[PDB]
Amino acid sequence: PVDCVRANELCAAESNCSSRYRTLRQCLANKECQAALEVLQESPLYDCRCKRGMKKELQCLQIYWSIHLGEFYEASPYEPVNHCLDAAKACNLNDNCKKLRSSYISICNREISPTERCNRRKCHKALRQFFDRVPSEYTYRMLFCSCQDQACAERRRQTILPSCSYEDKEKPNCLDLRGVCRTDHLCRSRLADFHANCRASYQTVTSCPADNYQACLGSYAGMIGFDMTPNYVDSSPTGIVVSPWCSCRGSGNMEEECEKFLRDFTENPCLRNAIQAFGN
Amino acid sequence: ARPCGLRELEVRVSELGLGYASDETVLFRYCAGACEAAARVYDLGLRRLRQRRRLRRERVRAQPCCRPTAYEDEVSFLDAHSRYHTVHELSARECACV
Amino acid sequence: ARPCGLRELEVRVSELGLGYASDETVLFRYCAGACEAAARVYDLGLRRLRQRRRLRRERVRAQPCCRPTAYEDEVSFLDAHSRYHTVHELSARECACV
Amino acid sequence: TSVQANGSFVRATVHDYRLVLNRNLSISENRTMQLAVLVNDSGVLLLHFNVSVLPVSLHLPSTYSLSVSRRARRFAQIGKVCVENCQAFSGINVQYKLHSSGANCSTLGVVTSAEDTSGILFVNDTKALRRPKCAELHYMVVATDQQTSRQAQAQLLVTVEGSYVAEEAGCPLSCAVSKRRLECEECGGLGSPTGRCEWRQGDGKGITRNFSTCSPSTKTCPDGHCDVVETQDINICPQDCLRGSIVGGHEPGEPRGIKAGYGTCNCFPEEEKCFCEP
Amino acid sequence: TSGILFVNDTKALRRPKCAELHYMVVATDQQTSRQAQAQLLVTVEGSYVAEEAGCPLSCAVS
Amino acid sequence: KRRLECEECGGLGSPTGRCEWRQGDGKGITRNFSTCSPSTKTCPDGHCDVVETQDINICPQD
Ligand SMILES: *[C@@H]1O[C@H](CO)[C@@H](O)[C@H](O)[C@H]1NC(C)=O
Ligand SMILES: *[C@@H]1O[C@H](CO)[C@@H](O)[C@H](O)[C@H]1NC(C)=O
Ligand SMILES: *[C@@H]1O[C@H](CO)[C@@H](O)[C@H](O)[C@H]1NC(C)=O
Ligand SMILES: *[C@@H]1O[C@H](CO)[C@@H](O)[C@H](O)[C@H]1NC(C)=O
Ligand SMILES: *[C@@H]1O[C@H](CO)[C@@H](O)[C@H](O)[C@H]1NC(C)=O
Ligand SMILES: [Ca+2]
Ligand SMILES: [Ca+2]
Repeated sequence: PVDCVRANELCAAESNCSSRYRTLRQCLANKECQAALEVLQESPLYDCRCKRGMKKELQCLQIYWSIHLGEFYEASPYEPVNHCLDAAKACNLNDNCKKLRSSYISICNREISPTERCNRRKCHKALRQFFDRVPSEYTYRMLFCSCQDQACAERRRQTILPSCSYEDKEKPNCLDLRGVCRTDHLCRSRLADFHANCRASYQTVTSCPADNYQACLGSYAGMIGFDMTPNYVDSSPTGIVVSPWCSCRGSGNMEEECEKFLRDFTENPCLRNAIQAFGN
Repeated sequence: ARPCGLRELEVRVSELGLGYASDETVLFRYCAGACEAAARVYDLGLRRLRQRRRLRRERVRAQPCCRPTAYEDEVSFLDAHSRYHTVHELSARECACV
Repeated sequence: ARPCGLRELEVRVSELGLGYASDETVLFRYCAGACEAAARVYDLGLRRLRQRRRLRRERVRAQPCCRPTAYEDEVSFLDAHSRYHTVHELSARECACV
Repeated sequence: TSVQANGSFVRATVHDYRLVLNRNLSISENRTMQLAVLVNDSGVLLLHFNVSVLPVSLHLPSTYSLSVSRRARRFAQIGKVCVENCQAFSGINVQYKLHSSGANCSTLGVVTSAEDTSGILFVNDTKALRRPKCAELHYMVVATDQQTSRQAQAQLLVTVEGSYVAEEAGCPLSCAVSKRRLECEECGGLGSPTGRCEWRQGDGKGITRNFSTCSPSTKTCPDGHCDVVETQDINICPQDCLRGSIVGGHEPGEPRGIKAGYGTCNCFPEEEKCFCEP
Repeated sequence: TSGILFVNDTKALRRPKCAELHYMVVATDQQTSRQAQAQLLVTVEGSYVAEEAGCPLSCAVS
Repeated sequence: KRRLECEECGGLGSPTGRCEWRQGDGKGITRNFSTCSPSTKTCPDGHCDVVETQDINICPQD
C-alpha cells in the first residue's frame, strides 16, 4: 500500500513517470490524454490512497484528484479499515480532550454582532482539529451516548454546538450543497469516504458492507466541520435520525435523486443499527 | 511537614460557589504544603525590623507563602439550561515557594 | 491601607540581629502594601472549598501575599574587627502581588 | 409552494420581485417616477412601480428650556437635542454643535449618537458651572448636515441651580469603586449629574442581568449599551464599556461590557478588572 | 539663548522599554535659516519608590 | 534544631547510633556554633576528609 505522497516521491525519482504525470496534468488542468492514461495506469500514483489525520492530507488529496478523470458515488481515497454526563466527565478528566474541547467551545461560543451569530470558518477549523487528533473512544462516547429522556438528547444534540455550525438562516437545496461540497478537495473526499462505508445492503445481516460498524462511524464523524455537516433533527430520546442542513425543496425534476441522497442520512438502517449497537 | 506542591481534587461546578447552575465535575489543582527552610537574609532582616518597629506600620509579608506559578488556561462546560460557559484560569499548573 | 510596592529604609548593620559587630548604615528596601485587586477565580474556588471542608486539612493560602519578585545582588561592608563582609540578597528590587 | 388541483398537492413557483435602492439618497430629492419591468419566462410580462421620493424638513423646536444642578461633575448627561423625526433617519448623517453667546462661559457640550442621530448634553467644565457669574447661559444649538448643507438652529437656555457641597475625603474617581450600598451614595463619582452615585439592587436568582451595583445613573450606566458619552473617557461607566477581565461567575457583553453577573459587581477601570461576588 | 531639558511625561520614563533614548537636538534660527543638529543619548537609571499618602503637589507646602 | 530532637534520633554517620549535640557560646559570629553532629570530633572539625565526602548526607556542615 503506497500513499500518494510516497507515490509522488517515487514519481519525482523517475523521468518518464514525472513527464507523463505533468503531461496528464496539463491535459486535465485525443492522443496526448490516452497515452498518458495507458502509461499511468501502472504508476505508483495509480491506486494511491491517503490516511486520516496524516501530515499534509491536502497535498495527498490534490494529487489524487489530479489524476482523476472527469456520478452519485465516488471512490474513497483512504485506508479501508447519566451517560452523556459521564462522557463529558471522562473528557474533562483527561488533559488533551479538555484543552481542545475548551478551544472549540471558546471559539464557537463567541457572538460578534447581533446579526452575525458566530464566525463560521474558525468554528469549522476548531471542530476539524478536535475530531482529528482525539482518540476515538472519547469522540464516539460524547457524540454517541444512549439516552432515555429529552434532556439527555438535548445535551447530545448540543455537543457539536449546532447554534453556530449546523443551522443557518435557510435550508438550501441538498443538491446545491452537494455541488458545493464536491467543489472543494477535502469535503468531496470525506463525502466519498462516507459513501464507501455507509451504504445499505441486502446481503449482510446488518445491511452494512463487511459488517463493519467502525468504518461507517468513522466515515460519519469525519464529515464534521464541513458544509455537509450533519446533526440530529430534534431532542427525541429514542428516535435517532441524523440529517444535514438542507431539504428537498427547489428540486425541479431532480427530486428523486435528492430524496435518494437524503435517505442516506435520514433512512439508513446501516447507520442507525450501528449507532444502536454501539449504544448497547 | 510535607513539601508544597500540586494537590488534585474532583469537584462539582455548583460547589465552587461561582453560581453556575450545573452539576458537572472537573479536576482541581491547588498549591498546598508548608515552606520551612526557605527563609532568607531578606526574611530574617524584615522580621527583625518588625520586632524593632522601625516600620511605618503597614501591611507587609515576612513569611514566604506558597502560590501558583502559572494557571491552566480554560475550562468549558454546559449548565442546567443548555448554555455553555468558559472559565479562564481555574486551577494551577505549577507550585513554587516564593 | 496602601497598594503594594517598594518602601525604603536606612538601618544599621548590627540592628539586623545577625550577629554582626558594626555600626554602618545600609539602605534596606522592602515590599509593603495590601492585595485587594489581585484575587482570581482560583482564589474564590479555593476559599469556597475551604468553606465546605472538602480539603485534606493541609496548609493552604487563599489570600495572595505580596512578596518580592527578584532580589538585590550583594551588600559589602566592614566591621569592628576591620574585616570585609559581603551578604547576598538582603533587599528586594521588584514587588508584585503573588 | 404547494397548491391543490383535485384533492392532491402539486408544487409550483412563486417568484418574488422586490425593488432595492442603490445609494444613500440625500434630503434634496423631490421627485417621482414610474418604473417598468420586463419578465421573460423562456410568457412576456410587464410590471410597474410608482415611486415617489419626497424630501424631508429638518426644523426643530426653537427653545429647549432646561436646568442643571450645581453639584454635578464632569461628563454628566443633561438633555437630548434631536430632529422632530428622531427614529426616521437611516442613511443621513446629522451632526450637532454649539456656539456660546458670550464666548466666556463655556460649560457644556453636545456629541451625536448615529443610532438615533441625536445629540446629548454633557458637562464639560466644573469651574465655569461653579462660578456665580455664568448662571443663566444662552447657546445657539446649530443642527448641521454632512451630505447637503441644509441646516437649522435653535435656542438653549440653561439655569445653574442649587447649592454646592464638597465630597468626602477618601473618595475615588468613579462610582463603581464602592461595593456596599452606603459608601456608594455617600460619595460622588464622575458621570452623575446629581453629584452623588446611585445604587441599584438586584436579586438572588443566580447569574442574572439584574446584578446589584453602584452606577452614576440607573438609566444610563447598566443600560447594556455603550453610547457616545460613556466612551469618551473610561472612568464614567466601566460596567458597560470596558475591554478587560472579569473575576466571578458571569457572562460578558457581546461587543464588550458585563452582560450578566452574580452577586455584587464592582470594577477597577484603572486596571480594566471587575469582580462579582455576593 | 539656551535650552533647558525638562521631564514632560512620567509614564514613558516609567516604562522599562524606553530606557535609553536617542534624540536629534536641532539648533534652529529665526532671521536667517542657518541651522545645525546634534545627538542626545539619555539613560533611564535607578529604581522607583512610591511617595507618601498625604503628599501635596508642590514642595513649598511643607 | 533543638538539643532533645538531636539525641533522640539517629542520623547516618555516627557509630554510636545516635546523634551528638555540641553547644556553643553567645559571643557573636564564632567558630563555636551550637549544632547537632554525628561525632563531635569529626563533623565540625573544619576539615572535609575522605569519609565524609563519599555521600553528602553525612556531614553537611563540613
Ligand atoms: C417639492 O416640489 C414641489 C413642486 O411643486 C414644491 O411644491 C414643494 O414645495 C417641494 N418641496 C419642498 C420641501 O420645498
Ligand atoms: C426571452 O428569452 C429568449 C431566449 O433568448 C429570447 O429568444 C426571447 O426573445 C426573449 N423574450 C423577449 C420578449 O425578448
Ligand atoms: C401608478 O401611476 C399611474 C400613472 O397614471 C396610474 O395610472 C396608476 O393608477 C398608479 N397606480 C396606482 C396603484 O394608483
Ligand atoms: C450610507 O450612510 C451610512 C450612514 O452611516 C454610512 O455609514 C454609509 O457609509 C453610507 N454609504 C454610502 C455608499 O454612501
Ligand atoms: C470641552 O473642553 C475642552 C477644553 O476646554 C475642549 O478642548 C473640548 O473641545 C470641549 N468639548 C467640546 C465638545 O467642545
Ligand atoms: Ca451605558
Ligand atoms: Ca569533618
